[PDB]
Amino acid sequence: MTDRYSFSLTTFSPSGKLGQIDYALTAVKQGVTSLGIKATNGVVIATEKKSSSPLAMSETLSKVSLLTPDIGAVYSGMGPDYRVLVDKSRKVAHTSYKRIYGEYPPTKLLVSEVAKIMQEATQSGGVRPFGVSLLIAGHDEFNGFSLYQVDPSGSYFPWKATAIGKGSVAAKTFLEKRWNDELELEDAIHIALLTLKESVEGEFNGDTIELAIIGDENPDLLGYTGIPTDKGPRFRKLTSQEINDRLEAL
Amino acid sequence: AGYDRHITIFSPEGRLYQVEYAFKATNQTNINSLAVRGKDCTVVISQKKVPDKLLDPTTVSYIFCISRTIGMVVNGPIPDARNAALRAKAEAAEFRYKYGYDMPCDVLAKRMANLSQIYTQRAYMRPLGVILTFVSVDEELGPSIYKTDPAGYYVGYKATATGPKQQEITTNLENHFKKSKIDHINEESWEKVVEFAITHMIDALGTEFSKNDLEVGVATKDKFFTLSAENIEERLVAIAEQD
Amino acid sequence: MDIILGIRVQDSVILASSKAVTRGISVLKDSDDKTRQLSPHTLMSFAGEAGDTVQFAEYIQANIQLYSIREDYELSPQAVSSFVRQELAKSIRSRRPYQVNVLIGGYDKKKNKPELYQIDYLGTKVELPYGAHGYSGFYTFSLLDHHYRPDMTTEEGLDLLKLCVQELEKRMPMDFKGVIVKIVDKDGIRQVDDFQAQ
Amino acid sequence: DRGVSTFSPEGRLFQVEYSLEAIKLGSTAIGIATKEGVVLGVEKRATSPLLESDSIEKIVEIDRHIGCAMSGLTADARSMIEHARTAAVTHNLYYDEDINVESLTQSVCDLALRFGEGASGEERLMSRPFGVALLIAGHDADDGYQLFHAEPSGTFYRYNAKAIGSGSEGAQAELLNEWHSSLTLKEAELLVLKILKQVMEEKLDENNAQLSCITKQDGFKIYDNEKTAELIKELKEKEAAE
Amino acid sequence: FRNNYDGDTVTFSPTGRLFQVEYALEAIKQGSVTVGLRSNTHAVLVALKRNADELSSYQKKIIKCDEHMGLSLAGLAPDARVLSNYLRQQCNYSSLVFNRKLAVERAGHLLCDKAQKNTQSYGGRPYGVGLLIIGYDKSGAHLLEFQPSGNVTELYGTAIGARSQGAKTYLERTLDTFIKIDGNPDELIKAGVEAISQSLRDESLTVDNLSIAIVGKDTPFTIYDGEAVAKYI
Amino acid sequence: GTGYDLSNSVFSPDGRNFQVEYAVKAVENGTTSIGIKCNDGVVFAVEKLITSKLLVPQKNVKIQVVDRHIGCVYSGLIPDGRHLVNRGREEAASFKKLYKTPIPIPAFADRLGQYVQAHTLYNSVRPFGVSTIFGGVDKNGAHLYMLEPSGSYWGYKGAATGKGRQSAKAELEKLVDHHPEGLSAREAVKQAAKIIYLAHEDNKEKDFELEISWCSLSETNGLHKFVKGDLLQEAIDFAQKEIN
Amino acid sequence: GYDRALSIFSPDGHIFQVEYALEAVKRGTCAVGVKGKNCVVLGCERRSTLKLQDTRITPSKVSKIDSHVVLSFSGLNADSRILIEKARVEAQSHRLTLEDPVTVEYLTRYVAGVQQRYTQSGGVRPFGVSTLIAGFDPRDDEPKLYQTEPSGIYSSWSAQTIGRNSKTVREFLEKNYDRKEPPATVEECVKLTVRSLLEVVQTGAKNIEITVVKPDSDIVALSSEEINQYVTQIEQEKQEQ
Amino acid sequence: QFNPYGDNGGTILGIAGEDFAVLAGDTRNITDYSINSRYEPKVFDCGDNIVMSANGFAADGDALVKRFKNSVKWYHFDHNDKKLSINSAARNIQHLLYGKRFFPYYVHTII
Amino acid sequence: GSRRYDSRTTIFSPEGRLYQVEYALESISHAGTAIGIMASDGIVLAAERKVTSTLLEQDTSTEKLYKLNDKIAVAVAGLTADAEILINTARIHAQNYLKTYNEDIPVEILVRRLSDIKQGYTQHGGLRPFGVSFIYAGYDDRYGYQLYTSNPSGNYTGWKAISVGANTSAAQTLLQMDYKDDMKVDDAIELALKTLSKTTDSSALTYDRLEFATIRKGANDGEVYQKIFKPQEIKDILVKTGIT
Repeated sequence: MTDRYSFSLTTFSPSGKLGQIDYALTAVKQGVTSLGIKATNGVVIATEKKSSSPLAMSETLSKVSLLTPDIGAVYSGMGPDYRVLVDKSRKVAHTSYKRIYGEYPPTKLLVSEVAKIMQEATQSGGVRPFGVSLLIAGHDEFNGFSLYQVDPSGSYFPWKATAIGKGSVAAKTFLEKRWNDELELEDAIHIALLTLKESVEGEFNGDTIELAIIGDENPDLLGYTGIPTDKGPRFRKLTSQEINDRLEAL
Repeated sequence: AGYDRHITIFSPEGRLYQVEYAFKATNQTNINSLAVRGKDCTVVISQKKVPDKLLDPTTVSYIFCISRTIGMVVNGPIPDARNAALRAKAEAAEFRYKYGYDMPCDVLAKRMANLSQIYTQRAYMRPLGVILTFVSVDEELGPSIYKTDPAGYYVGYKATATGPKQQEITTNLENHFKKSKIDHINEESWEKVVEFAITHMIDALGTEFSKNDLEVGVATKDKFFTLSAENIEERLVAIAEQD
Repeated sequence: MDIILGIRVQDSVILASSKAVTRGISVLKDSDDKTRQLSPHTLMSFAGEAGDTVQFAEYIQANIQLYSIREDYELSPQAVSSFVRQELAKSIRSRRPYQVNVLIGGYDKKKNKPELYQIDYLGTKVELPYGAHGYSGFYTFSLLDHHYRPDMTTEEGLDLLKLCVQELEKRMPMDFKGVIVKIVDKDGIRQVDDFQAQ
Repeated sequence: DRGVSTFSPEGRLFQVEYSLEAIKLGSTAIGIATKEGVVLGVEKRATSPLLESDSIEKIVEIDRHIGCAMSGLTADARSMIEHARTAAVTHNLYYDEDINVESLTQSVCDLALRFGEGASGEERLMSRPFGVALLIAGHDADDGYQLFHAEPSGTFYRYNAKAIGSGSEGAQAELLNEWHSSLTLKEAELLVLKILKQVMEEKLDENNAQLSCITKQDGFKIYDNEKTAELIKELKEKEAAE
Repeated sequence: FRNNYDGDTVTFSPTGRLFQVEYALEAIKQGSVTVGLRSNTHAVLVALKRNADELSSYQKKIIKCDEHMGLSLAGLAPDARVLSNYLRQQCNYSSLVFNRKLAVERAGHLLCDKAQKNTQSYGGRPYGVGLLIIGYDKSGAHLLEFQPSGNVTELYGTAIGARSQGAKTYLERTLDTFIKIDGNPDELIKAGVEAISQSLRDESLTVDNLSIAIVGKDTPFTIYDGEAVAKYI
Repeated sequence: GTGYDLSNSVFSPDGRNFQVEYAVKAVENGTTSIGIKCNDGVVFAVEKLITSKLLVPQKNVKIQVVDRHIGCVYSGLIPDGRHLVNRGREEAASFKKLYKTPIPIPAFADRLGQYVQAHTLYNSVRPFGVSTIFGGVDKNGAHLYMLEPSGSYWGYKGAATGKGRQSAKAELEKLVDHHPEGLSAREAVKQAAKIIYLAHEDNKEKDFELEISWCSLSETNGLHKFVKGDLLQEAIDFAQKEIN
Repeated sequence: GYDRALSIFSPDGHIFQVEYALEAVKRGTCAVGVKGKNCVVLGCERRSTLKLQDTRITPSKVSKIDSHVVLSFSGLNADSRILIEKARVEAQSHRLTLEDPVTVEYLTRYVAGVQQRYTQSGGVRPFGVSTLIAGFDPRDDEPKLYQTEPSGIYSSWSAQTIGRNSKTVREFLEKNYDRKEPPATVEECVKLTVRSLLEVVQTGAKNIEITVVKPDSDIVALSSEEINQYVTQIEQEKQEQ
Repeated sequence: QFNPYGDNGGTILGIAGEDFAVLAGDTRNITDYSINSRYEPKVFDCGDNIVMSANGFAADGDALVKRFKNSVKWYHFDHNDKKLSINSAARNIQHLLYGKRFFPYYVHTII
Repeated sequence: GSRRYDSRTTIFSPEGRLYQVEYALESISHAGTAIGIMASDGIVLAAERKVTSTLLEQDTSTEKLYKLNDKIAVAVAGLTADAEILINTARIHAQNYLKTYNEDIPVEILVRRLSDIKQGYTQHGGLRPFGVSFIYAGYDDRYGYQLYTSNPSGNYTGWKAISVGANTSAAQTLLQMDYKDDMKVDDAIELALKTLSKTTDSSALTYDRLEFATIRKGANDGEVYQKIFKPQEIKDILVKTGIT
């Protein structure tokens, strides 16, 4: 027994390429399209719930996860790799930050943390890089709203808008046209739905579209009152019903 | 180079062959099973096939009792199935000790899925060639069916089927629900749900079953149990007078 | 305990350290040199627990010399002392702490000024014009407080010191068999081989 | 690749065999065991006239009653010597006596097969076998003068005379004729000195060859060049005498 | 074929074989021969020590594990040292903790279990030496044959090594005869030497060449070398 | 490509683990052994090949007892069998130490099962080169089991494995049909003595030695014991008679 | 946890990793050292693949292990750093427990041991370095010069060189170094060194550095000009012929 | 609190003649004011013509003797049945004893 | 076993070269170019952001210029993620030194420590090297302004002006051409921009594709200050130098 794989499974090839990073990226290109748009007063991330069977309960599977009350993530690539990355992300959000400074990490740092996790699976002994790419969106007091992308390589960059997976190229293009620096949240959500509609084959409704945003504070979702400095989470996932209402004015 | 097919690293197409072949192993038994949700119970039918005459029929099962409340059926080789069954029982016992309440069916599935996800990334661990269907009547969610595979993927179903003839059962069921317009058998007794289950299992496989060709498990509020040959027979006799 | 004195004058640091070494009923040695040279311009005197005393000093010396060879440079007195404090500060919360007190006198070839550092076994460091460990302060601080001037010549320091040693030889209960003085200045460390009758 | 502790179809350990090859390339070393002492001789074999020939240590002292010569990758024997010296001293500390020559040898050979990549049987960490053989010579009250040959295999043999190194098989056959149970130290010295001369590439002088012995009376001594020089001469003469 | 399934003990061939082990078993037949036989009162080990050159010693092949147990080796010396040493401890443990001489049959079990571990785990290698263990315990005289595959068997007599099959046939015939040499060790040994010669061909067993060991009823396991065995040549 | 059969835990394209299958080969190449579940216990029996006359008769025992009530017999790589028993014994002691009650046969089987299955998860280990027939009596009845190198196992009415595995199984299926009410301890002992004698044909080239053991609530008090002397000879005769 | 045997024997009895390590040494810039009657001199050449460096800071070839002993090398620079550090520490440790600085033979024997250890330990490759260590044993005036290589073997020389074209420069020294009359002057010793280097450096005033070691920790490195004056007078010995 | 030591009394005597030596001891074993045994040998023959006795706390005394006898056995194993000279046994005993320098064998031993 | 899939990232080529290091070096060559030029009154770090978009948030970005200390900054070329790992440990070392000696870590001591780490992944561990090359720009009161460089091999050297990443050869020539000792920071800034401007692989050279940093000793102060130019500031300095 004992993991005897104490050597890298990702190495440099003569051309200077890192095979596994590449192949993982490939695996990502096959994933269902997911995107993110940053407005002036919020951020929106959305993907498509590709029910692998009509018997499956689309709800029992979210692709949009809350990492901290002000940070949300979404992905394209291998779902299982995404799910464990989310657990690790939520935990490190506490262990390396909340349990030290008494506050949640700022988007860039948390992202930075996840990226570290991924970097390691790129160099540590006996493992393969994560087969996913994430789009994390959040808001902290000193940096405002932000949107980042994280790759299997461990590299991450901030975007105004972008898309990953299947029809990323087409989507990125459609986004460059509609995006400007004076967008309001609702405007972005709209642009989001439109861009997504292109990448959607079958049914396109609030039961096949998973969409969440980072915006105002939601006191109604806090769960308690009496602490003026605690106003609620900025992360809210839209409901099947809320999606449709905006599709009618599409 | 050709080793990217022996361990769980990526293929140039960004695929994991070992995971695929593991999915292959799940059918090695050539057994089909399905699960449906009652109004307040969950039922899982699975084929029981005993070739050798020298076998003790009572010991040939692929249905498991994980906890007083969670029941699990396995599609795949028996050794891996048992490995998965033990771990699951341990996990469910520990969860109780640590958190003070019975581990929820869906959580247990997630936990087991996460463990599989790992054999998918770490090179020294091979995936388990099995598909696990967990059922129970969760105290919060109600009748529940959650299944995981060697990919580390998992999800909840309104009903589901697994095995070589997975598609027929699935489409058979798919149909019935498009018609009934609801997401469950609108029956009160689990007995009729078990009967509905066995009926459709027959239409899809186009086969007749005796009291020893099946294996049945039932999950109800605060309990999961498996019917006996006679319990089954009583079921078979009931669906007789109707056809 | 042993005498450990130090005085920072105008262009140098003076370190007076008793020569007695008592072990129980007798005085094993009357010529003990309770000091080590950490670098060509840094000197450290020490007093304390039987074994820890020399072991620590020699351990610290070895480390400074290693640093000097590696960087072909001489750490500033300030640095050398911060290193020494940290070593003691660790030792304090360990299984068996070093029971050593030290005085670090050095000439900072860069600022072109002398410096005196006092650090107890707890890792308590402070910079002073003149300092002493243990009981020594009690007998000599009122003298130094009186006669001390930042611009004293090295000769004026040795005189003030001589005065202190006399007070110590008078009012202090034990025969510490005299002291050994040393000067640290822009030109290194030299020993006043004549304090037996200066 | 293939395990470093794998067996050949003939039942041999590759790493050990290939080891024995590297040794055949080493400087010749010879030892003769008489009832008057044991003689050890080696071929210095410098790789340039600029290399100071006396800084070539291939004959070392394990203890006052044990010394040994090496052949093959000599750097590999440094730790073997350390271990041997330590075993002899330790045995003395524990028993107030001299470690028996065979024991010292057996102790050294115990390291031999302690190689692998995680072999089940304890904790044998050492990526490869030693690339050097050793002639351990000494004396002890129970079995008198003894000569041993230690291999990377882990097994050791006792010889009345033995040669290892480049001219081994040649020099060995030579010893087969020359050796008899009545040799005298003087004779053995000359003899070793002679065979060395045959198998050596260079012209054997007291700067590219070294002698030493170990007698009950004075223990293990390494002959200084001057003492060797005259033995070389004494050899030349008795040969030119027929 | 074989070329791809003989890289390490942890691999099975397609026919169900373990070449690394079989290769181990080979180092055995390449070793000098040794013989073992027992009556109802004694057990003898006659081993042919082998010399490298005509100036070398004939490497010792019999080791004493306790006062009532010992073995003969054929193959890799180092390995026999390891195994015999381990057997020396198991005997010691039994005496110290239980004040009970270790059963020869149990020593076999132990050795078997030890060798087995080196045939199922990666990184290790099978022991390359065969052993013959004799001993007089609470149930009489005993002879054991140990194979690196981890197979130990109890016999009235046997031999291993080069030309082993020679003496092995001899014994398989001389059986009804020697299994009755009770009360006379001198005869059992003579018979052990008459068996070991049944595998000669090269030379003829000489004094400093031969080696014999015995144990029995009123005789503690003891080794006879040289002149001590002269009266058997 | 290929190579799917060089490392242990590797799945081949069709979902098989060749290394395990290769292990099974070593199992078939071994002596045959069986198990017969009676109405209140079980009987174990195994063929022992007499390589020569030098083998001390009755000595080299092959059947092993785990705890005080369990019997184990295996075919294939003998050493691998012992190892499995050793683990079994440890697994059993652990269980009785914590629960007081001696380990139930079903439980004991899973212990061996999980452990064997374990040796098919990493390429750093080799699978077990043996099949094991084992059983005993417990709180509720007698139980007979057989374990494959794949770590798979089931309860049996009768079981056999090894070189003459097919002869046995046949003979066993007969006994199963002709006795729906259940054979007896006494009966099974001879019956087993027969099935080995027959199954020995696939190895008729070498002489052999029979070995039988049993565990019967009424004949041994639930403890595993060896069939020796009279009762043994009596069943050896019953065999030598129906073999002609 | 990585322990793969990287340095192992091959059929012909060779250890290719150690072999290839040597190959890395050849590729390294040339280094030479020659002992006088009252001094030892170490010369090294400077590559010019890229010249726009900062000579002040950029690491120089000859390094001090202690005030009385220096070490130069040829091969992988990064590797040489590891050995140097390990030596400087063992130096201070030796002074600390024996109350006397290391002899040159000792300090050398140590470095060699380290190199050797890396030739038969799992998960590690040998040092792609060979070294020249020189200095004076404490309270002694007789000069010392030693050399080590990847295999872990070491020995002393009257003069020796390692690195590229060392083959060449060694020859020069073999027919230019008299043991009967080693450079009786610090000056005539540094010259003999420069000469040997010029056989390979090819016009490199800025490509040649010399460090002189004398008894009692007297260690100084020459400057461009000081050497520049040596080079100058050597091409006159040639021209005047 | 638990006291790991005890005293079983008794006395021993060793006298070295010129070509002989004797080691004697009473055979009584006690605990406080009770007699545990009127005959419990305390002086032992350990082989190689060595007699030893560890008087004091019997449990520790036995452990030592047992440990030494076994020490002799292995000497023969590791050194070709070489006889253990008394001077060597002594040095060995010293190490046996000093090995428990911080939890001593509460006995005064003589060989 | 596992030995099969081991790439042996730390072995010598028959020529005595380090495969993985060479390949990493190759990977580095395809990275955005970074330049470091040292003047008499300061140091300039400039680097080209590899691949961008119209939507890439540049204000909130940093992928080539990192602050290690208040007196030491580095320019990265190669794997961003690999760099961050090293950078952070670098920042720790700097603070350990400060806590131990109460003085800022001397630039070379920090550069060596980090290079030693890289060198480690070169001699043991079976792991891949870090695909990263650094240009260190810092100041200390012993050597004043300094400029260093380190690569996967674990080797480092000092420079008056240097570059890493893509087209180092072309850039190294243009610098070796217009560089003069008595330069001035403003002069260097200009040279840096020109060099990149002529070694790009893209259309033109706009601010949105650059990172700029300078370490001056701001005359009116007496102490050292690091300045990581903001997008608008790079846009400015870009117009004045005449590149609009």
